Amino acid sequence: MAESLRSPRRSLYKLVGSPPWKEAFRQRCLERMRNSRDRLLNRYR
Amino acid sequence: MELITILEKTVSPDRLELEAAQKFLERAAVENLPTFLVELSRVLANPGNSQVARVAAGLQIKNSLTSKDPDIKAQYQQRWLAIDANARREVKNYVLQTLGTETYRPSSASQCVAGIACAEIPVNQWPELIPQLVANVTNPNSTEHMKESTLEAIGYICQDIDPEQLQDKSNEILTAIIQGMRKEEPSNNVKLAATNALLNSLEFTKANFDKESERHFIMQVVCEATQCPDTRVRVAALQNLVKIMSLYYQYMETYMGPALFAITIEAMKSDIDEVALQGIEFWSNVCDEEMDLAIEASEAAEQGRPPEHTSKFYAKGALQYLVPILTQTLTKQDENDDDDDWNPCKAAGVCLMLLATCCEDDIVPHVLPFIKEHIKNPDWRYRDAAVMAFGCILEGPEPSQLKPLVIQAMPTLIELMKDPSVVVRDTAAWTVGRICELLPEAAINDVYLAPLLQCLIEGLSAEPRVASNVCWAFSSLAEAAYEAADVADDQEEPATYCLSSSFELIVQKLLETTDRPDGHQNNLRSSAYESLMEIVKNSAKDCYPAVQKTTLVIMERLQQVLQMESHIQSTSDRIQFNDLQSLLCATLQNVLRKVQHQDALQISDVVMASLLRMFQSTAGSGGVQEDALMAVSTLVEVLGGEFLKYMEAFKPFLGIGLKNYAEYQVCLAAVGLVGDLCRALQSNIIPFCDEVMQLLLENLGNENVHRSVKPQILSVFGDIALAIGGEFKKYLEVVLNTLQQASQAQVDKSDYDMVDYLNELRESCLEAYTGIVQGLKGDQENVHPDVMLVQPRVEFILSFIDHIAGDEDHTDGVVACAAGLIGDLCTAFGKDVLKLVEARPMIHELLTEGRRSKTNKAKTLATWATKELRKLKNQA
Repeated sequence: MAESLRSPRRSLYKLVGSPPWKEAFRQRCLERMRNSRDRLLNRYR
Repeated sequence: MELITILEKTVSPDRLELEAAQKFLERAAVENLPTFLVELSRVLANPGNSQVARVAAGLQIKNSLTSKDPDIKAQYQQRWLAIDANARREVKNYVLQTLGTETYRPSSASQCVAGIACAEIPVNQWPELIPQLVANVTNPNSTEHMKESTLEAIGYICQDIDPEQLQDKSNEILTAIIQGMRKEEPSNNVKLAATNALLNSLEFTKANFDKESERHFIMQVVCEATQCPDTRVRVAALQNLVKIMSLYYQYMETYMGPALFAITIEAMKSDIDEVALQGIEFWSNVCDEEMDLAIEASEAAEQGRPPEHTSKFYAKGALQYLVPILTQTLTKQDENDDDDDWNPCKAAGVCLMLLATCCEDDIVPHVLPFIKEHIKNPDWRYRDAAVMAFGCILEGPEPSQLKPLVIQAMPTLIELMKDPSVVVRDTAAWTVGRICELLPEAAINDVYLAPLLQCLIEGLSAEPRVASNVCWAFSSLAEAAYEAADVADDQEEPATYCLSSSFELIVQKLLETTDRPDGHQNNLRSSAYESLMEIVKNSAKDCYPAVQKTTLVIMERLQQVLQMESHIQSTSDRIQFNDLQSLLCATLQNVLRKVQHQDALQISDVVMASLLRMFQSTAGSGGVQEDALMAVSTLVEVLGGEFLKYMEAFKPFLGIGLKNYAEYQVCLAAVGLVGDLCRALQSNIIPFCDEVMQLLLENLGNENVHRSVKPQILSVFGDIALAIGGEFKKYLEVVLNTLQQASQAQVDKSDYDMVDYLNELRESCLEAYTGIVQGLKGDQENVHPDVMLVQPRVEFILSFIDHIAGDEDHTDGVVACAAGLIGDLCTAFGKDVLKLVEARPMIHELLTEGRRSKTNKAKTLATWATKELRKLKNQA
């Protein structure tokens, strides 16, 4: 379904195709924080 | 340099003498720009000026008015402009014969004249350069030196200045340049120069292409320029057919078929590398454009409006001519190569990969027989071609059709991974990695999973070229096995795991491969550590003792780095040890989050000690503190209320982190730690919260932080209000006014990035208010009397949410947060909010549409809000 990115032809060859892990950690921590906040908010119902 | 000096260069050229004479240049001549062009403008017109001296003059002239940074020489342009009472008008008399003189190269004099002319054109007070150049394109003598130097100067001018400037005489320049584009000139180099100049003039010629009268002749001339004997004008002509394609796709239907089709196919069929490479580039660009057009058409269909750019499907129209010649190109693999030069076969591979995505499922019939037949050829060239091509077509067609091929080709690939050649094994590893990464259902079958795992673990000890793929082949496979768990009834964890029996051996082999003496090749060590993190992340309920052993080993490795962290000799030491420490901290976090609650107690002390000792680092640097802050942000959550003992020593380092606004990366991590993560201390942070609130207010005052810090601060305010609950007095008046003032900020619709940024600010303030109200009310059934201090503010909150509801560029989440903020006001008071709401029914739109929202959070919050409201209005 398309997706990905149109990288220049130089780096498009034999690529690993993995996003940097450091930026993924921040998004994961944000999702964890949101889930924990929702789970704590559920305690009043 | 000077007229006196340049004649000395003609007699005795040198290297040190020229540098010695150049010392006075920047002292006097650069400052004394007036009456300095005059001496340089009386030498290189003379045929007696030798090449070696004229080049040594042109180089220094070009250095004087060209630079890597434009503005520092735009100052020189301004200084030159004030002298135009003589400037450029005296050198008019010089350039007319400086061209095309002495040795048969432009001698960089044309590059100097390009400086003057690109300096003039921003002011456009002296257009007379245009006739000065175009006069000698149709001149009776037309000596090749003059014509070629003139067209080279025209190219320089077209490629140097901002494209918008040259539109004043575009039509004349276009009419002139095509005159030199004809083969009728006996000189070959003039054709080269004319073709080069046209390439750079395409930037601003838009007004000419947009009407057919000239464009038909232009396309005829350009296409006929491809049927030429010289290699340089062939490659340049094809290089001008490309980047014409990308710029003017819309008009191509009259030219592509009759003219471009045959020449581009013959180009791809060319034996010499250059022409085939240019043809590959052309047909890659056309399918890139068709992919973008398909994306736009899909967007238009989603919106329901007809597309504004109908596609012609050039790439999809012709496949039977493309695939066979493409595959045959892969057979011409260089036996020995550095794997860095852009060989034609690599371009063919990437072109076929793009073709797979653009053509989708129609590529399979044309490429399948080659893959099936040449896979077992005794010639290693054809085996490499068959394996390399098969891995390129994985994207595109749906997995349903591609499944049987993978199923019946898997046995071949495993035995293909061992081969006397090396490139065959490399491409087999690449193919199997992409197969397991893109088609999990094909690699999850147990018919060959055990041989596959055995071959992978045996190959993990091979060269880095294949090891770097075996890592990231283990990943996206462990995750698929975790997702495909045989039973996942409870949300906690899968009870069993397809890799369970081999899991401990996999972990041991990964640990052994991590510390290989060749881990830096192809970033093998980082890939291995990432694969290990993904392995630990998706661990089963079973195999926990393997995680325990991994914890012990990784803790041994974590403290081991602390010695070389000090024993630094070079910047590369810092680079490597920073990367190693970051990976170690990430793996320690990921492995701590998995172990049992009881097991973390015996390790928490050493973990915290090592973390605090590492936190000193370089006395402060964004590359180190972030990892420690994330690690603590995980330890405090996993450990729970026992963190009280460690807090006393840690809090001054947290007070260092909070004030690090010069590096926003540390700031957001520290704020997140201060938030719900440190909130686990419950009603014990009260002694510590005062300086925390002070520092947060200071971070709210200083307007130097990144734009994303503010929502986190508001969320921390809300979490603190929830945590403390009944002792926010003497603090609420300090933050309520700040958030009130902040919330009224506005930004227009010129960029949707600002739209969703404002949306985040809105929701962060909304949830801060929800947290404040919940904390003030408390968990008691009765309402605490201290909540009366927020009563006079409620109508502003309702007006704020109504102002949110006035705009319609919503997204998910804000509606749920609004429902949450409205669903507790009724519980707080229950007698007045029932008559503030009904005066402005706009929130009923949010409530009623929330019942049908596309996310669970919004649906649940809107249902709860509607039930809360309806059960209070009935009492009337």
